[PDB]
Amino acid sequence: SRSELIVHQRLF
Repeated sequence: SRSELIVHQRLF
């Protein structure tokens, strides 16, 4: 869940 945000937040 919201794993797409943490993904972008971790990358960016």
